[PDB]
Amino acid sequence: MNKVHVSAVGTSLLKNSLSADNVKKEVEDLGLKDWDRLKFDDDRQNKIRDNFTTLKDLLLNFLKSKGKEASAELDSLLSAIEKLQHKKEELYVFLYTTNTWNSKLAGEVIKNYLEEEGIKSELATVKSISSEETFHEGIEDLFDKVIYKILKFKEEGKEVYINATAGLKPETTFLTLAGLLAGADLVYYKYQEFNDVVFLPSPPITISPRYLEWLIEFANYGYTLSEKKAEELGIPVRLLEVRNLVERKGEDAYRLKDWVRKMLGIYLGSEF
Amino acid sequence: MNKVHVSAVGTSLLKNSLSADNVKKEVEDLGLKDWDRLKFDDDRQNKIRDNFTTLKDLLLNFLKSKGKEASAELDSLLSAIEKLQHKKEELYVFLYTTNTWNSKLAGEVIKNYLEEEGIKSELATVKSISSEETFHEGIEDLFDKVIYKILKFKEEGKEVYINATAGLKPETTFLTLAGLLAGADLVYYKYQEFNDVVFLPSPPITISPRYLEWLIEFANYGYTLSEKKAEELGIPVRLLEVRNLVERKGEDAYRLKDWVRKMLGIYLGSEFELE
Repeated sequence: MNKVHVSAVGTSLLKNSLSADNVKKEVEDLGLKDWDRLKFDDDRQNKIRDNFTTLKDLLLNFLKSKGKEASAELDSLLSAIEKLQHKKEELYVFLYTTNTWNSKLAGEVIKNYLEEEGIKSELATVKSISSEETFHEGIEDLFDKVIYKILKFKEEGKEVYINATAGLKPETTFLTLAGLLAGADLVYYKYQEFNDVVFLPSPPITISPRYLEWLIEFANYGYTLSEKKAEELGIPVRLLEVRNLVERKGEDAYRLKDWVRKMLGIYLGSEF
Repeated sequence: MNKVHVSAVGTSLLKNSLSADNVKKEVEDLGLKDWDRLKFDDDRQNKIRDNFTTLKDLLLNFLKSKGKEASAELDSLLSAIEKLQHKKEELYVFLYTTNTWNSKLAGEVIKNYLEEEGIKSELATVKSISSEETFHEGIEDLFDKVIYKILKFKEEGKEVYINATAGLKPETTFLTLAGLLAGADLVYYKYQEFNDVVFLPSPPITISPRYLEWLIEFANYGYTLSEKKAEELGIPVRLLEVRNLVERKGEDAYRLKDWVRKMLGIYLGSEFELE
């Protein structure tokens, strides 16, 4: 399985499944009417947890009946595998989703469906982003659970394709940037609007060398610098601050931002 | 105006404006019920064109009544300006949108609103993407009208902030990547359900040195290379083909793909092919 497709999982399957009578009745009876938009800590998440196996079977049968188009993930994945001429034996699909019951439900069903079509896959889960405060931990978790994995598949010699169709814009833009810095080969997207897969312009990128050097410098001195030290090292902290790379935590001090630390520790080395 | 915000313009304003009964009536009477979803060549585009002044005033007053939240563009822009503490005197907002009447209508209204708030701004138009064929020309046009503009603002010593809130996912992902390659300073995003904008991790990026060198090499040899020649230059054409950077032309040759040449214009200058 030298060809990895990476895809977020959203809840489009949950929403589209409501067009089957048996699914609608079941969801209605369990009190799960807006199950595609539950918040992470809505109590109705527990109804999904409590009924997980039965809901999984129910969605799998719907999906078998109605075909790939019920899930934006399966639609784009199978179209792109078709366009790229990837054979089943050579494919591994890496899905990720928030660690919430409604998303895990859709992800597990997609994973099962791919497996019955003879495609190996896995489902990673990541922290919910539900606020500005949780945005940051969410990004760190995407590095840890997704970007790092991309990096490792590249070291194994695999080709990595990023399916940018599913997922909220800010998580997909992160996946695209950090995924390409991790060495992914190609980003693709399926428009519903004209039922075709396109390749987004996705050149191999790296961190600007001058900036990489300034960043590693911070890492050498703990993760903070005085302004005097920055100046002496010829580091324009003003510019790093504008680019959101450092923060002014100090009296005359600059600290490297957490996401930047996580990113260095993920990419160029795994030390301090 | 040393602080530039770049934003796409979509038709969320058109959709949300139908919440006001006076707007709904007016639009309904003109037969413009689905005006937020018109295709580029729908005949109803002309009704928008023909009633432009009227519709513009109507949306501008709706916005005046009901506030910024009716446009995802205005909501995210003004939230970000506020969190960033950018002063009116130092701001310039660069909007872009498809060259269609419904989108130009939203863009013009947004532009006017910003100008009444004392923020100078501009609206560029780009080609519609309506098919696989037009996807590629669409991308080239975004390079020409937007990415190259980012490059120019950077050369003038301005700061560039990319508002990733509005726009279709595929085009904003391109804008974010190529925008950063062009030197943009920060990308930001307003989640609908939050009141605050977030800053997307926007590390300074360049095209990999290794790949820049290989790609420029194609340009020295008339943009095509045989495998034999590529190998002698140490250029792994099968890997470039997987990365969609080259296409196989005939039995034994590889041509640098057109999109890559646009992107090389970031480093070589937009017109480099003419010298």
